[PDB]
Amino acid sequence: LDTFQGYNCYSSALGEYAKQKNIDQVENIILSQWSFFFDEEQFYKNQWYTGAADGPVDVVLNEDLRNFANIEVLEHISSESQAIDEGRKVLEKHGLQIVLMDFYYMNSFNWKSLSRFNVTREHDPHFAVLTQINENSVHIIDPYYHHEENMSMEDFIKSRNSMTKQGKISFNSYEIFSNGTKKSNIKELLYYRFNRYLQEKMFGKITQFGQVVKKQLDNKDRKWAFTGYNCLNSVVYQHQNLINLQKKFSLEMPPNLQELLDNWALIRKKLFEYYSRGSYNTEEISNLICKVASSEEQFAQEVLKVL
Ligand SMILES: *C(=O)c1ccc(O)cc1
Repeated sequence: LDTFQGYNCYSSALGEYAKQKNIDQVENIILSQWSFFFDEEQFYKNQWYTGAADGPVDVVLNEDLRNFANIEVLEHISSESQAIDEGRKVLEKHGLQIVLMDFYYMNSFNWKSLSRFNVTREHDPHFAVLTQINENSVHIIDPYYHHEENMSMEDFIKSRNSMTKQGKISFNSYEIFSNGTKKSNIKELLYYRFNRYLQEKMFGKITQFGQVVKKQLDNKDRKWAFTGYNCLNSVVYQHQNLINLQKKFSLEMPPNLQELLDNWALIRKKLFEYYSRGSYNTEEISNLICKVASSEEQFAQEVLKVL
């Protein structure tokens, strides 16, 4: 499909809703995001431990949407008995419902395409955009993976009432709401993000990620490398969104933005290879991560200087 990518599952869902219904401000606020996190506790619990944002809900993006656009993303919780009639009302009023779903039931990505035939099924929260309720099925978009599908009513209800690795889903839905949308200018969105990235030392979390990778040389369980590969797609997507913003709005950027994107892509390639090819190159991967930390810090300072 030609869906809004955003930079993560949550932002893809909000942006796809905003794109379809030409809701102002949402897309530009998502596409200007500049963030990195690292959670060492999540690393050792096999949760999505790095990349743009903790999840599944990007609470930082919710704050940016409130503060810049006066846009609230309201969490709704429902029950098995009420959830579908709630959906019918939402589809009549708004045409789309953003729902939290256990990815275990979504087909979305084909790992056999990348020669990974033994991908373990995992109970992991994800987002879908519900477009249609039938008597025994629903139609959903996964905008993050540019995928749409018909799901059985049984599988849809199961997926929305699942205990996952990152919490209990109870028919959670997300409403984009405003009392009165506020306008922002593209340089204002970027200055705020790049200053916050430096003030909160987000480049430091890249270095922390690097330091933990160095310490996995004897870890027989390489799942962390696969999890890391998936988590860092959000960073590649932010780099691509900033290049796109630069072209669209004729912005002055530091000259090494595509180089940095290429650096993150190589880290992702090396983690995927480490996961599956049995190599002993934790030090090589750690070194690349610790280098990109330094380049990203200098990049953020250069954005503030030249923008
Ligand atoms: C997004 O929420 C998401 C969740 C899980 C996988 O595997 C991929 C994407």
